[PDB]
Amino acid sequence: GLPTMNTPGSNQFLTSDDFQSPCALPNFDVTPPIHIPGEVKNMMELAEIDTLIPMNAVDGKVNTMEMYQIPLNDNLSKAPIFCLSLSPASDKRLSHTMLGEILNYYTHWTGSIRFTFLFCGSMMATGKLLLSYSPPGAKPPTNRKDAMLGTHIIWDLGLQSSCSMVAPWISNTVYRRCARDDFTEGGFITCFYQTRIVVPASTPTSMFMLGFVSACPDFSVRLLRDTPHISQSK
Amino acid sequence: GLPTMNTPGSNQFLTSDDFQSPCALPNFDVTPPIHIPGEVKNMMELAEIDTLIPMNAVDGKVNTMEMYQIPLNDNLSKAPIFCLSLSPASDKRLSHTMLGEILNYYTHWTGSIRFTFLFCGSMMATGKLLLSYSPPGAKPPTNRKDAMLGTHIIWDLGLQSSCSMVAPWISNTVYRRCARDDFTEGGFITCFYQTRIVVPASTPTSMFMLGFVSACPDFSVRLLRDTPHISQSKL
Amino acid sequence: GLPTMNTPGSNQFLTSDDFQSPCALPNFDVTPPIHIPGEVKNMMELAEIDTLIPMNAVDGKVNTMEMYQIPLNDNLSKAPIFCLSLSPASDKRLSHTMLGEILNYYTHWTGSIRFTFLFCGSMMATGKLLLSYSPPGAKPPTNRKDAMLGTHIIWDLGLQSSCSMVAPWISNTVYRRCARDDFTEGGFITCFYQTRIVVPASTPTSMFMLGFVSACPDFSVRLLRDTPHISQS
Amino acid sequence: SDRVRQITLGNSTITTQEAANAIVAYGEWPTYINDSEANPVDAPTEPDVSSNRFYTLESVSWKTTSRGWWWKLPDCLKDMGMFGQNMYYHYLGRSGYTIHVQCNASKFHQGALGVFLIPEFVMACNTESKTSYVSYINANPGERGGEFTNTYNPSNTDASEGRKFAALDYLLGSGVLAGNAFVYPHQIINLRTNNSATIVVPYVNSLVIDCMAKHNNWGIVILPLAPLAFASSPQVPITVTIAPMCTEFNGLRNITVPVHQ
Amino acid sequence: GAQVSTQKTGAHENQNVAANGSTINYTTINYYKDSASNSATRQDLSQDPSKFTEPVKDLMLKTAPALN
Amino acid sequence: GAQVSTQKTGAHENQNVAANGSTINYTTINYYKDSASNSATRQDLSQDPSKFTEPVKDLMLKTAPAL
Amino acid sequence: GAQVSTQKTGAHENQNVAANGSTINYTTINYYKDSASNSATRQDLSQDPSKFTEPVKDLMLKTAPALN
Amino acid sequence: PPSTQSTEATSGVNSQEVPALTAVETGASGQAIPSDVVETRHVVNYKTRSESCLESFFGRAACVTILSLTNSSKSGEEKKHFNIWNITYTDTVQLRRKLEFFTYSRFDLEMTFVFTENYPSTASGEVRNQVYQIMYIPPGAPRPSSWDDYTWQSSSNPSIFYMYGNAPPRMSIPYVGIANAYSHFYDGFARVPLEDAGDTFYGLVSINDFGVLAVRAVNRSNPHTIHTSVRVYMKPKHIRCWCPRPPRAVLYRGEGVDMISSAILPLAKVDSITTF
Amino acid sequence: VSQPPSTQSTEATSGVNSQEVPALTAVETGASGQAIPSDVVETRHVVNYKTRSESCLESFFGRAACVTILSLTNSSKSGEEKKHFNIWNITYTDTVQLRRKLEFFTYSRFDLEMTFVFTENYPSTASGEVRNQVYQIMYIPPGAPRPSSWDDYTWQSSSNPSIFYMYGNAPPRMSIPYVGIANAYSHFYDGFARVPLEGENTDAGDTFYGLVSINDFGVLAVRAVNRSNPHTIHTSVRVYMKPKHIRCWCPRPPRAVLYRGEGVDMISSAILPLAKVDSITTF
Ligand SMILES: CCCCCCCCCCCCCC(=O)O
Ligand SMILES: CCCCCCCCCCCCCC(=O)O
Repeated sequence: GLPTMNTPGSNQFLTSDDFQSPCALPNFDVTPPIHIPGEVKNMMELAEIDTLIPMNAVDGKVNTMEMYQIPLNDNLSKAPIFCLSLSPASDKRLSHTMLGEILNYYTHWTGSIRFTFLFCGSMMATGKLLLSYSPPGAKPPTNRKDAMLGTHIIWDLGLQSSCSMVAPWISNTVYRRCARDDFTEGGFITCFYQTRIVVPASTPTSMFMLGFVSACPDFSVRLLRDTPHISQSK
Repeated sequence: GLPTMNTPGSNQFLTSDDFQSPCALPNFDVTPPIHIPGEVKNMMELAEIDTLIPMNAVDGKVNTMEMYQIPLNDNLSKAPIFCLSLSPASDKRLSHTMLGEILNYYTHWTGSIRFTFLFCGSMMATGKLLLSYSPPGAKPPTNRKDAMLGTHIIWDLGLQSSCSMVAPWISNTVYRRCARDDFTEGGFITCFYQTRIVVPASTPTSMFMLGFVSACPDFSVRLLRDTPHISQSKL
Repeated sequence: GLPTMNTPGSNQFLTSDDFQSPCALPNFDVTPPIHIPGEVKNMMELAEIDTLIPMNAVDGKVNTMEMYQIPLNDNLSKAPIFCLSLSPASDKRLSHTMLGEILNYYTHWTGSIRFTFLFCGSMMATGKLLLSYSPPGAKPPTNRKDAMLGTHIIWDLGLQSSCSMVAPWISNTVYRRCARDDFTEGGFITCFYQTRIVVPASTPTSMFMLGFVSACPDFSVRLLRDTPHISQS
Repeated sequence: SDRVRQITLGNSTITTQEAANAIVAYGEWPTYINDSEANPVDAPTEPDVSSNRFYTLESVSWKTTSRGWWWKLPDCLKDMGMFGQNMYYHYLGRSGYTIHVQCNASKFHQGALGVFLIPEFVMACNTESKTSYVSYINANPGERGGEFTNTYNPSNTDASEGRKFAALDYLLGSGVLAGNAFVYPHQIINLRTNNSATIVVPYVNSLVIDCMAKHNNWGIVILPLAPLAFASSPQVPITVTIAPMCTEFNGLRNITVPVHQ
Repeated sequence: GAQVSTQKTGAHENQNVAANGSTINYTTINYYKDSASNSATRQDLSQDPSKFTEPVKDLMLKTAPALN
Repeated sequence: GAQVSTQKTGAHENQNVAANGSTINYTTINYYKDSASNSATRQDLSQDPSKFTEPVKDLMLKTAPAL
Repeated sequence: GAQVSTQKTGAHENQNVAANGSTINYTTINYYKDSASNSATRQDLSQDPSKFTEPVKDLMLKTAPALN
Repeated sequence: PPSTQSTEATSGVNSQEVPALTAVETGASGQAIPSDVVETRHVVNYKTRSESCLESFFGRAACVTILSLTNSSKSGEEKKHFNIWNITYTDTVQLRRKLEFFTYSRFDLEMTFVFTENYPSTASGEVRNQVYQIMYIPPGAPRPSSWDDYTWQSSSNPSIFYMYGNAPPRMSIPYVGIANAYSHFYDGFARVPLEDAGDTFYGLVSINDFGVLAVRAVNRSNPHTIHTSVRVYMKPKHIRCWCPRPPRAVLYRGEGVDMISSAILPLAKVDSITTF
Repeated sequence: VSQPPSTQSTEATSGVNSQEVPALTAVETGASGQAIPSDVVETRHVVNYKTRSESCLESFFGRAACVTILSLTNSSKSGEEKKHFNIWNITYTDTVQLRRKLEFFTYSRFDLEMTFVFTENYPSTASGEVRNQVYQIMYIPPGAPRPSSWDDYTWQSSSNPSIFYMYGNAPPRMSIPYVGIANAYSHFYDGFARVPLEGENTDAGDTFYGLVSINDFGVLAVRAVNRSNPHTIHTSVRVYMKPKHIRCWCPRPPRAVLYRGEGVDMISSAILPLAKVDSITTF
């Protein structure tokens, strides 16, 4: 017998343990693989797919189809159209998007995030919308004039029906937590009218847009964790 | 001396284990081998041998020699002579055959199955039989007309009496279960007359046929399981 | 099924061992390093840093800022200004300096020790001091003559105010215990006036000097141990 | 010019004046099973033009109160044309599809329809006391398809209403939020810019070929994403036109005649 | 004095031998002087059913009438 | 029959180039006849998101008009 | 894929310069996927105390007047 | 290794061709990156997507099921010595949700067992080290009718034996399957009723039969009943998947895909759309 | 296979009458004088083969230390369910000897090993027989769901790592890679998690100044796995932790006073680190 010594760690079961083991079924003949369309290699390939954001998660809209419809008026308003926290894992509306759902299985995340908006109103409706992102640690952009002081685009409504802004990876930390913490503050995403939407006679005065979220190519995650969005009786 | 770690799975007894062990009788020289004819290397070599199908196990003809004898006659009929479910493992008659017995030690199987029929009539007997296989998932064969919407052989009785049909391997799956379930529908095999058996005066009017089943060369089985046909009193 | 034998020591936990251990988070991506300033490679790089000696830990001066101020006077005195026993990890005043504190984590040590003194007097004052080190096993210096007999240096007041003295590594053993020991002591450090401090008119007639201690380049330690300075209920 | 597309196969063509760029799910076109891999051994049936042509399903209207529509793909053509007949005669089959959805409106009609193609579209049972309980007839509605509900009301096994599927729109009939439906191949017929949209569907299974009478490889889901509105509820027509591609069958049986309502 | 050979394939393999490179190799060493102690042999897939299915003196041809 | 592969970078490892030193490698041997018994295989970091994010019959450039 | 390194000297070594031949060596093999699972690093005694004891912009020599 | 994407430095753009404008109606996702939207700096990016690989995602052994077995002195409890569970992954929601991201998958399975015991009764006394037999019974194989039947001979059936205090037992199971991948969904019936019917044959469950796991306390009964529990753990390895799906948003009901009428409300309210 | 470097050797040196004498300097410059004995006194040549191996940071921080002690009870009484498992914040704050060593540096980067020493005893005179138990140590990263009881669904640990250990076997052990967000862990944080803005409470920051508000690595959840027994058994885990592959930056003074709490805050009863000496001239 070859002299050996068992070190701490012997006879233990770790759920992430990666070692060899005997085959339950020696010489089993495994069914040949076939090509199946749709092969997935990484979860990030799904993180990069645009997901419709349940923005209008307000009383009477939460858990109905209308939660995905962002209203727009033809009427004058100086108010924001919407306001959203950036953190994709923490925010109540974003945590249920594909990006959020994937990130809910991770402890930390990094990289820029793409926000794409689609206008679904009348073709004859015209106007301009201001979409912007302000990094965290300053008064929220509740006034349009402050909303401009950050990353922003102006969206010309027209045949090129969609546009996008990417929230750049601006962070003091390399990665941010997926936890609802104060240190890794998300930042602010808002949209204001650049100008009122104007429509021709006999056109609806209530327009809607659909906002989508997806990961950018620079995006990644650190560590896998259990998600808090599913449960089971004892 | 050498630092090591005991991982899970250590010191367990697995019946499928393939680890080395000390010889209790070390340096015993083995009695020299001799050539013995009939060496078997694979169970499939036996699965491929034609075995009788216990097809007429009905009303007291069960568990008797007559159990393998399929009756035929010279009357007019548009009805089947016999019918088998294809499933070689779940059909009560196919299960109790050499193919079924080897097969019953497995959970999954695949490949074509050969059905061979031998007519044991008089030399003076003539006629033609329609033997067919109907893939699963549709109205069962019932009568002689619907039964032709599928694979078939027309067996012209003659000196080369025996003939065969192969129920081709048609499945959606790669493998089928040996276990009976609703999904793994085997399809059906039936046989009926093209024409009645015709004989001359003062000769037998009834005849028997012997059906055989065997694996085709493309046949295989996978996972081993205990066989349900074996039993014992509690020990 | 390779035959093996478990030797003594098997299935035990040694806090000072060095074995491999499987990662609980396989393929985890570790945050890339950056060039963070001030990298330390060894504790001895810190042992060589000069820190103040809380030499005047005497009644009314204990645990205060004045504890680091060594008084000087312009009057005639034949008395030592100060005395230390050279026991860097056990003396009440030395065990608390950076050198002592790093050293409080070690059982044994070697190498020479450097001391530096600084005059924080007026520019107007002049004079000279005697710094001296006396090896172990003899009456510790009681006066200036004893101080002159052993290793010493004269520190003049001047523009290059700081002066260092090195207590050379003189030892019977190769390494000394950090711990107070009747057998092993590091000898004695003292200071006497070489001459009276001369103070001009309208000039402070009393001063202070600061003293510092640090490891010399030939300094080392032998074995890590728990320190006595920190405790917990 | 991306705007005008002329799509053809067999003996039929659809021309759309305004359409979004076509999607090929997963970057793949349907093909015939290559000889490198097959389950069945019978020589195959390849109907060509008899099956590889466009068929039109009965249209529906887009009322402003609609919660969506759905179809099981091989089911919706089961009784239609020669494709239908061949599916009943053979045990196994494989086909891809061209799904082209049309919904025409003038510029003053707003709103949008998401068209999603879901492999294995599986819906929840309306009965709460039973799991995955649904009859063949309720599970397979035919060329008409079914509709989504805004609310779930188990019948507690009352008059087979419990066999019918639960079909919450916001949860896609499965307990999955609709906003993530976009993971599936999809296009949007946003009335303001596009009258139609086309998606190529490869055959998808764990198998190379399967029985179409038993398994629906794909379903079609159409949802308002944005409400229909016009300045009054216009009920804008929606038409779904489908063509099988690279159709093949294997194994001739008795014609299958499934239980009928 | 180790032996190295290929493994029966699994879920992530392309099912061709050596088409999976070194992924499918394994190492085995006999630790006993008595071969009875060895683990099971390499599967021997060679077979010849004619010993039992066509044990005939006059060679039969498939297309010939069996009873020539 | 042993394989040698590069280890995932740790806290005080080399530069992100992952090509510096022999101390960053590990050795592994398969001990079983059945490949299902092998420890997890190496990660495949190859990705192709366009399969699901841009499955368009007619390829488009980012700055091209979408319609 | 083992590495062989020398050992720190023990009582029996008459070569405190680590020069008594192959006699003093140890062999190490890493058995894990991540380097975090590896044993402690090789000792590295390179030091540079000037970083903390003489971080002076102006080069000073030990006999130079500290200030001229 | 392959790595994630870097950022190039950029400046102002007066292009007639703008990357920030698109049309999601085509089904394509927006493709713009920060360098297209704002002026950027060069950034070297080594933040590699390794934890997100499917091989890593599914690399943990989840608890799948709890078996309950009793070794008792009461004659009426002999039957409790014997516990048969169907092989399934649908018993625990965390694992099920992860697996249901993909329509089809292929993997080798690793199973690990954890055994525990306690006394179910106030009374106790000496109990000998217990040993357990886990026998696998493939579909259609005979099952024991009781705890010490002849079927426990397991001549063909895989079987593993474990004693308390020893290392948790385990085995590797090569991909087993009828198809070339496991299906997690089945929009179909086991049988087509022919010319209403088939109500009980819908869904994956009607075609799902991989065999069952039989656990038996090997020790004969002692005067003091001992209550044991077996926690069965599973992880995929060497895994590939062929079709992404959204994960389940609400609480599961049963093995198949179905819903609870009282639990269809996954989202919370915010005060307004303009409240962050 | 190179010989490691030694500490500084000594060259034989004669006495001198040099007009350039290293003894004097100006410590005011921030630089230490560099005299070695050969610069002060006559010295002999000394061959120096001594090294600084034990003072390498890797060696200094190379020992496992107890960092926390957790306890749990396996019992069967109506008020005991809550005691069956123990949830603990991951930190090194709990024990002073390790904390003090780490506090020598402002920043550090390392991998860790976790080792668990389990023990048990009877807290009750019943002294009855219990079976050998299995214990589970599950890690719950921040933001991950936590168990409400010992018997719950989160213990399924489908994504979270978890280790199962039997009492009586070798202490379980695992490696943890550096998991910091920053490029090093900070031992100190002179800042706030958030910035109270003009529209805030005057005292804002009182609930978050310091490292205490930014350092969050989740918790360990420890439970007996075994169902409860008629006879209560008290158990505990002595958690040991060791830095490995460790480098540090920006050295600072070691703590001189009794720690207390999570920050650097001292207590009034322990602000006097040195002993009194009767005289400046006492040896
Ligand atoms: C003694 C333990 C042997 C257990 C054999 C299990 C065979 C594998 C069946 C896996 C079924 C679930 C597949 C899936 O849908 O993802
Ligand atoms: C299954 C048990 C896994 C054990 C997880 C322990 C995680 C330790 C690293 C987190 C603490 C980093 C900051 C520190 O060094 O104190």
